[PDB]
Amino acid sequence: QAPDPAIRAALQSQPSGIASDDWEAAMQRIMALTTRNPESFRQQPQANRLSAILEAVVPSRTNPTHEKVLAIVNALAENKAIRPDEAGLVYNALLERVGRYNSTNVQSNLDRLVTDVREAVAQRERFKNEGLGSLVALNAFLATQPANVPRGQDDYTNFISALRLMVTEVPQSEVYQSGPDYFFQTSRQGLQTVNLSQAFKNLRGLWGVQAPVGDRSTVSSLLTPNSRLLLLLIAPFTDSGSVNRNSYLGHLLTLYREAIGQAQVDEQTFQEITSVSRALG
Amino acid sequence: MMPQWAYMHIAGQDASEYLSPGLVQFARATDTYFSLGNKFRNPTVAPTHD
Amino acid sequence: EVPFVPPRYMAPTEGRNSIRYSELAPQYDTTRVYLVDNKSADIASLNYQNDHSNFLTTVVQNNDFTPAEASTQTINFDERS
Amino acid sequence: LDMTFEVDPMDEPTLLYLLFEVFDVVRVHQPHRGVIEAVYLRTPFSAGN
Amino acid sequence: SKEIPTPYMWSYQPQMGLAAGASQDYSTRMNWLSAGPSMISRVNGVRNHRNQILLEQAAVTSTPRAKLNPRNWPSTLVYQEIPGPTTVLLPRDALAEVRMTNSGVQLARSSFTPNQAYLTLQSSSSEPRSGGIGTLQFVEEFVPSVYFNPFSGSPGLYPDEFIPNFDAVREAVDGYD
Repeated sequence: QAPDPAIRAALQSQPSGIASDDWEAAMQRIMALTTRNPESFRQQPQANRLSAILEAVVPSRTNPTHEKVLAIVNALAENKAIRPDEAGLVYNALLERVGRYNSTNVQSNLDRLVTDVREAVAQRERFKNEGLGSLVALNAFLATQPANVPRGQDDYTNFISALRLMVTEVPQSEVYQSGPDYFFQTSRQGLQTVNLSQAFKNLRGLWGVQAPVGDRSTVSSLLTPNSRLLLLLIAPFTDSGSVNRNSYLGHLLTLYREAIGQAQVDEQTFQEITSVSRALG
Repeated sequence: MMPQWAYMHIAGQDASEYLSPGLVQFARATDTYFSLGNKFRNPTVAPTHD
Repeated sequence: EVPFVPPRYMAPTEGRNSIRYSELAPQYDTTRVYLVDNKSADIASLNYQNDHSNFLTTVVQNNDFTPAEASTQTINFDERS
Repeated sequence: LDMTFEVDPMDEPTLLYLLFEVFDVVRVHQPHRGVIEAVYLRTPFSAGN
Repeated sequence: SKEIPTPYMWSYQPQMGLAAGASQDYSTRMNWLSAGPSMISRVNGVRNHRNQILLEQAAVTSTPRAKLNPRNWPSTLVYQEIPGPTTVLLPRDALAEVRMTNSGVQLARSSFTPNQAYLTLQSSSSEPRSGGIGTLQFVEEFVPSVYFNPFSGSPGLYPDEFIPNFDAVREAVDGYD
């Protein structure tokens, strides 16, 4: 995950050993309460055994502002609001800004804001993992061509359901895209297998047309490879309404469900067959 | 004849239709500094039969 | 129990008593501004039709700016006071 | 900033004229019937508020 | 065209064992500019059939991975040579030779003593290798990539590691400077 921004501020702005913050532990070095080594503080030279007692009995007061602001800047960098190389001049720009107008009011709403940016950073990784930015884009695409109005059969409803299901499931965040004009599904973020989904202008006239089963090479064998790719991509989400004779589209789905099956059982038997991988036959 | 003419861009699709949409976006976004428009053919077919 | 140690804070640098100028730090509470017959030809370019009973001068005295260059700048007290 | 201009010699005294290009701007407020309040700025080469 | 794309051909970097980007198969292609509609359709069908066998072969032979062309390979994904144990047979009953020579004899399975010993050694390297990969793994990975609707998404999701000087660790391109 992306870390806690306030931890990553404190970790780079604060004392590495004992501070004038962790008073409770300093008063167990002093008083010999520390169960792991009681007599350690008793053996310090007077030169630092005595000044440590002073800072514990009358603590130094400090200004917390730089730790508040840096816990914002680290958050802005992680949320990608700013380039990481801007963090020194964004830190400075905020430090002068909040010092110029400094007050007890400002100091409180910096504190409010440090909690807010810490939560916003935790929320942003959820908002990338949940894929919602893709599910909204799919739900926008489904407004673009006749929703709930097929012609030859309503297996169109099952196929639309398989898109929503797939784009909810697939955890590399299959990206639905508005394009410049047409809507696209990218699948995996490395894009090799992108479908232009507004080019399911094929898969319009084909709902209900029965399979010409004896030979796939025939008059109605129309589909563009972009459309065959969409069928091959959704295939592991599709038994509902697609059984062979229900359409040529049903037949393609019954072949591609099993072609994916074949690919992953041939992987399971390839990674077996390649056992030696080196000369021995 | 037609794939020859659709491949040499004498007929068929516009540059706004055959180019990958990333390039079409890049073109629009940089067109006031460095203009890529003059580098792609747009066909303009006449209306034929009616 | 543990001791309570309240925080220190920086007084606001454009506070209600700040006395600002563009090229340097803000002064606070009081200063001096001086209205004196600066003779040099740069400011003499404003003296030409005048005499010491009615004259234009520069109050801005940042010594790396020539008096002409400095003359267009500004001293700028806090508007809340 | 340093600038060195090399120029052709002339028999008469002349001036190099420089324009440091800048944002010289004003904003004007009119909150009551009797008044007008102007805020000036000049971003490089400033002259205050 | 966007539906019958030409495959991207991955290159190899022998020092590293990493894929040096890719470019289309600009060196296996048939000129159809003097064919007619039926002859051209067979050229397309013959290229579609190719695009299928590439997508199929990648599914059967590739480690499934989130990042395309990773710049380091875990020791579990690399092919180690794992040679079996070495058993040596020791030339001397060394304890018998000291008691023998202390009694005054001199020397040049050793007939005065029956003893032998066989000593077995690990043979394989003491930590599993990780790094890049060898040419035999590289060709079972990195099958040609068929990019449909190429360059359609947002920048920052293009297949940038096709680019032969992209520094994939940090989304920047390796200059001369």
